[PDB]
Amino acid sequence: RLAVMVLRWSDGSYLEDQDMWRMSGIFRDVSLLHKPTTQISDFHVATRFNDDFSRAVLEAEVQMCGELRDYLRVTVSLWQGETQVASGTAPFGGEIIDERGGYADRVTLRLNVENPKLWSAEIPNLYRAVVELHTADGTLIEAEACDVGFREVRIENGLLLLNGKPLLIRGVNRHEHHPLHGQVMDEQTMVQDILLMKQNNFNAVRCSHY
Amino acid sequence: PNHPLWYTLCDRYGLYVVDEANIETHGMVPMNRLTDDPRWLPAMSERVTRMVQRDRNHPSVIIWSLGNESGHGANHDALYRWIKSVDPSRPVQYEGGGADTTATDIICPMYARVDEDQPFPAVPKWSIKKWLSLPGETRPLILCEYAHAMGNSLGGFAKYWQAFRQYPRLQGGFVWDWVDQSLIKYDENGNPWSAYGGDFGDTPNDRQFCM
Ligand SMILES: [Mg+2]
Ligand code: NA
Ligand code: NA
Repeated sequence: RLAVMVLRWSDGSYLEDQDMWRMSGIFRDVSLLHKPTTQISDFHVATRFNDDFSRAVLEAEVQMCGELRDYLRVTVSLWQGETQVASGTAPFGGEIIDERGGYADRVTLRLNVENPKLWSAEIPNLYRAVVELHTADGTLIEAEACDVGFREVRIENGLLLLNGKPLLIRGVNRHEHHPLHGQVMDEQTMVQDILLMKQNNFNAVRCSHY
Repeated sequence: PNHPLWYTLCDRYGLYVVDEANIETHGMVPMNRLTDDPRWLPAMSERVTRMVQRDRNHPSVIIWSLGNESGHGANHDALYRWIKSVDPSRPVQYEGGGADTTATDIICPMYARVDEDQPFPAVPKWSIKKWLSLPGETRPLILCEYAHAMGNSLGGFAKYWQAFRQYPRLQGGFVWDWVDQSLIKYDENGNPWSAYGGDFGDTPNDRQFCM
């Protein structure tokens, strides 16, 4: 039995003065997650490019919790459909960062991608990154994953550039609102919103304000 | 460069002066044919250096100009840098080659409009408001020529001044121009009349464009 005592008002409310209906409760999903004792505790994916975006390096930093062991490995593999496009495997132990050494519980994988399919609102090309925590011998402990979009966002010479090209933001602010369910969001309503947005020539959304 | 008395009068009465080298090669094709040619650098250099040597002590002179309508050539860059070295006290401007080249401290277009772009190939005349904020652009903008007062004209003059007052980096301009270049001719009775291009048998000519 779980017992949850939810308060409508708190010191947190002083930072939650958005122009919207003030409601309360358990208004998003509740779930139970089982992880192994030795687990992936964090991972960051970065994509860096050469000048004409014909080459990319996917960089994946992976963190573990649990007992550190020489046999532990991380493989990050990149997939386009059912085709594996790149893969990298390494034992734990980051490079030296200061006088006390490095992170024994971290590893950075670097995967080369030639002529990556680039992500934008125009063409949302995605790859799948799978992060496997496993033994040297290849016994899986657990896998996490995410969708990867190869894109670079930067400001240069006073312009916001996506993949080297200046964006024109056809944006809209969107609150999480349903007239029946209040501030509870469902997949159907989210999808309806996205379809309508794109059908009406929007390419951008601001999560106003959370 | 003007008659030397002009600068003394401007010193004493109080007018800001742009002193401009006697260099204009407008009729060349392309306009920078001579100014990009190192064989014309000696001739151009003397028109710039001797002006500076003559006029540098006049307080009314606040800006040096490399000349007018001569495209943008390597000779301009060289003479721009010469002035900057010998007289750091005055900015240098030059409109040729698109009004915002490396030979100018001031974006100094001629007849750029307030709101309307004129996107000519190679040498566009952007809306002056737009010009200021082009990616990487930081310089002040002062039109070297604007509001062409030919005949019944100066329509839209207020639009410039509204913009000048609203935008800090729009710092004004020089109207084209002060005085009609008409000449006196006389009829059979000795009565004077104002003449323009072509009235002297001069041909080819550009008719009333001198006024
Ligand atoms: Mg508010
Ligand atoms: Na101004
Ligand atoms: Na004229």
